[PDB]
Amino acid sequence: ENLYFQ
Amino acid sequence: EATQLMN
Amino acid sequence: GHHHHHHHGESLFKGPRDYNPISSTICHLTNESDGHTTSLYGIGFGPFIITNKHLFRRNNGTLLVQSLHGVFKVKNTTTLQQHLIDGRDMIIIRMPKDFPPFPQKLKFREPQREERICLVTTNFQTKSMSSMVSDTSCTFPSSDGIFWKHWIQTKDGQCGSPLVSTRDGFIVGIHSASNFTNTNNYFTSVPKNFMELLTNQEAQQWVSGWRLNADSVLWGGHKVFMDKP
Repeated sequence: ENLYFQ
Repeated sequence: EATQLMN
Repeated sequence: GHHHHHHHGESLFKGPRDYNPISSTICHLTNESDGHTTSLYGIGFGPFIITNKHLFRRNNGTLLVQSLHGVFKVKNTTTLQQHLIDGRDMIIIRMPKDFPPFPQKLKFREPQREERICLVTTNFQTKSMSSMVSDTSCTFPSSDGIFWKHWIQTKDGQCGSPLVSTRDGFIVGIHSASNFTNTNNYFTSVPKNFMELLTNQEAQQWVSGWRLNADSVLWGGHKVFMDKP
C-alpha cells in the first residue's frame, strides 16, 4: 500500500 | 543555545 | 490476553533490559532549508549519525542536532559527508570533528521474522533527556524485506527511532512510515552486514550535497510520499 513518511 | 560547528 | 500453562521457566517473557545505552545515543535532527523544516531522529555511533534518507528531501540549509552532549548546528548541510544505503530509507551522516563522537558499543542486525521488538526513544523536552520504551510488537517483512511491519503506536516526528529486539537488545531498524490511516506502521530494516559498514572504512562511500528530487519515492515495493494528504 501507499505509505507516507511520518 | 546551539553550538555553531565550524562547517 | 494469554494466561501461560504447561511451561518451562525459560518460556517466560524477558526480564528488565537497560535501554539507556541506546537512548543515550539518540539525537533529534532538524533540517531547515528553503522555507521548510523537517525534524526526526538519528542514532549516534562513533562519528556517525544513522538516520532516515528522507531527512535529505532537501539539502540547502542548516542541520540542528540535539544530543546528550547538547545542541550543535551545522551551518551548511551541503558540507556534510553522507553514505547512502541503496534502496532503503536509511543514510549515514559523518559529523565533523568538532562534534563530540558517540561510543561504538551498539549492535545492529537484520530483523528476524516474527520476533518481538519495541520502539526506543529519548525525551529532549525534559531538562535532562530521558529514555522511553514502548510496548512490544511482533514484526514481519513487507515484500523484499526493505520495509518491515510493526504495530507500535508512533506519533508524527518519530521517524529514525530504533526498533530494538527484546530478545538480544540489538537494533534491527528505524521507524520510517505509516499507511494513510495510521493503522499499519513500517520501519526500514538494518541491511545485511551493517556492522561491517560502520566499522570498515573501505566499505563506506562518502558523498556530500546529496538530496532527493521528488515528493514520493518507490522503495521496497511501496510508493512512499513525503507528506500525507
